[PDB]
Formats: sequence, C-alpha cells, structure tokens
Amino acid sequence: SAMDDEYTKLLHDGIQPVAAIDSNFASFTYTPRSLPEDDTSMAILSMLQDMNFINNYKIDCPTLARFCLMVKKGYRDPPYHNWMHAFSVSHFCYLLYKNLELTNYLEDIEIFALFISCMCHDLDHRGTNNSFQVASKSVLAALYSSEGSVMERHHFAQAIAILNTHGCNIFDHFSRKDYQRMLDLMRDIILATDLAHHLRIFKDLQKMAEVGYDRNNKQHHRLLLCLLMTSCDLSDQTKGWKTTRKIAELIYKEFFSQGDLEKAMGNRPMEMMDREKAYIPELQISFMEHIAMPIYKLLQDLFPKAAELYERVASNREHWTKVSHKFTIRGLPSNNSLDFLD
Ligand SMILES: Cc1nc2ccc(C(=O)NCC(C)C)cc2n2c(-c3cc(OC(C)(C)C)ccc3Cl)nnc12
Ligand SMILES: [Mg+2]
Ligand SMILES: [Zn+2]
Repeated sequence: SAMDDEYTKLLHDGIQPVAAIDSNFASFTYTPRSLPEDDTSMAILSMLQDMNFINNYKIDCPTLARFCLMVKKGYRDPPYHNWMHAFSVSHFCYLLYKNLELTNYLEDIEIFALFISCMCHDLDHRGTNNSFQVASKSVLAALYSSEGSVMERHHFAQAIAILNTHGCNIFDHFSRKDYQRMLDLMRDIILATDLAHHLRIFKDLQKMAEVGYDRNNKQHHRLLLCLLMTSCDLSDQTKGWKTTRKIAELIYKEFFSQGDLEKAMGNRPMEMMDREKAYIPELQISFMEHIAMPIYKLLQDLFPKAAELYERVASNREHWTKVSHKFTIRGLPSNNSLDFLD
C-alpha cells in the first residue's frame, strides 16, 4: 500500500521547517501550485505546526498524518476541483494567518477550523456543480437537494466521514463543547463556499465593513470566517497572470465537460458551460468584476494590509482585457487553412 509507505515517512521522518519548503513560502507572491504534489502533504503538516495548532491543541501526530493523507486521497482528479486546489486554498489561509494577524479578529479555534475547512471544502468533487446534481438526479441530490448547497453538504459530510474513520479523528481528545464547536464551524465555513450563500450574505458583509469589525460581535466572527473562506477559494486570482490564465484553462475544461454531459442528457448548458457558446475573456472578466474583486475589496476594507491582493486581482482583470483581442483570428490560422470554416 502506497499510502502506508507515504504515512510511514510522513510520521517518522518529521515535520520539515516551512522556510525549507520555499524562502518565500509565507509571501503573498508565492504560488503554492509551484510545489510538487508529492510534497504537499508534508507542507500541510509544516503549516499546521508553524501556526502552532499541533502544539496548542495537542494534536496526535500519527492521527494528523493519517488525516492529512486521507483528505488528500479524498479528492478526485477533475481539471480544477482536485487536491492541488484544496492545497493552494489551504496555503492561502496560511498566508492570511502569517500576513494579516487574524488573532486580533478571530478565536484560536475559529482560525483552526478555517484552515481545516480549507483542506476539506471540496472533498470528493466530481467536476460538476449543484444544478447538475439535481438535473442528473444524482445520489447527492437525493440526499441534500431539499436543503440546497448539494455539493457543499457532501464536502462537509466527507470531512466528517474522514474524522469518523478509525485513527483519523484529530479532534477526538477535544472537550465535548470544543468538539461540537469545531464541527459546527466546519459546517458553516464549508457551506459558505456555495455562491448562493455568498450572494445571500453579501449585504451583511458590506454593513460589517461599513460599521467596522467588532471582535465582541459573534455574528461578525461568522461573517468574517465566510469572507476569509471565499477569499481562500478564489486565491488563484491573487497571483500573477500565468496563474490566472492557467486556472481559466482548468476551470473551463471542467465546465465544458459538464456542458457536454448536459447536452448528452438533452438539456441546454449554461452559456459558460457550453464550449460552442462560451467566450472565455468576457466570462473571466465578469467573474472577476462580480465575484472575485468585491470579495477582495471587502477584505481590503477590513484588513488594510490586504490592499495588494485586491490590486493584484484588478490588475489581472485588466490583463484579461488586454489579451481579449487574441481570441479573434486575424489573418489565417497558423496552419494557413480555412478548413475549419466547413
Ligand atoms: C476562475 C473561476 N471562474 C469562475 C467563473 C464562474 C463562476 C460562477 O460560478 N459564476 C456564477 C454563474 C452563476 C455565472 C465561478 C468561477 N470560479 C470560482 C468559484 C467561485 C465560487 O464562488 C464563491 C462562493 C465566492 C467561492 C464558488 C465556486 C467556484 Cl468554482 N472559482 N474560480 C472561478
Ligand atoms: Mg466548492
Ligand atoms: Zn474550492
């Protein structure tokens, strides 16, 4: 068994220093997708240690090692919603911890829950959205469609299934109340990754940012966790052009595969899922304007040091505007043929 061998080294070789992973590993300029996938499990452990969670919560190391590999093994390999997504999302949570002084805003247990939620938040994704679940009458829809957020409820249930696997419950020494609290947090945070959820709380996120964050306000803590989670989920937009270009390729590959399956079921895909209709520059620009930029604008409003993140997202958006003309074929194709017209 490969996982047993991986586990054996992960446990007995010891948790490597974060600075050994990369000199700039804790910088907003670092691209965690640059890390070899074979090194990501060790890096998860390194981050957990560097944030003092292992020490503070007296996490059993054999259990944590098993847990981390189980979570990694719990992602499938669609083009975007795979383990490297969860890892880069978790890495961004670490960056926020290192760069934004979250301990002034959130409880220890809340920040811990956020990071664990980042690792788990897309568990067992099949490369299709919630609507496809319902449309295809999937098992996941049979379970959760009456509640909404079908995939996100599944992601959360998968995280719990991993905890309930023998030798994997990294929380099982917690007090009853802390155990209860952690799982409730993971619920709310993972459910916050449903865009329907974000749209529903957006006015509140705005009011919070307007009046000013009140660390004594429990609803403010919950809203902030949702915002932070969604900013981790979108963190590929905060790197350079190459990263936003690459992730566009990945997510549209994934989208168009869904659309192809929808067409085969005789249904009309959303335009952005339809490879015959989707115009990537416009769709990406729209996603940045309506989803990504307002989330980072909110983050900047709440955290002055998050300003560079918003500015990088806005810049990447402008770069999409600049390259859009390249999606129009001028002259002939690079094979000198108009055969594609037939
Ligand atoms: C690169 C990139 N393009 C996207 C393009 C379109 C959309 C989309 O759903 N548009 C809405 C429909 C109605 C037109 C999302 C996109 N997206 C996300 C994303 C954002 C999410 O929203 C929150 C809850 C804030 C995380 C949730 C899940 C995902 Cl996968 N992540 N990266 C992307
Ligand atoms: Mg998701
Ligand atoms: Zn995600």
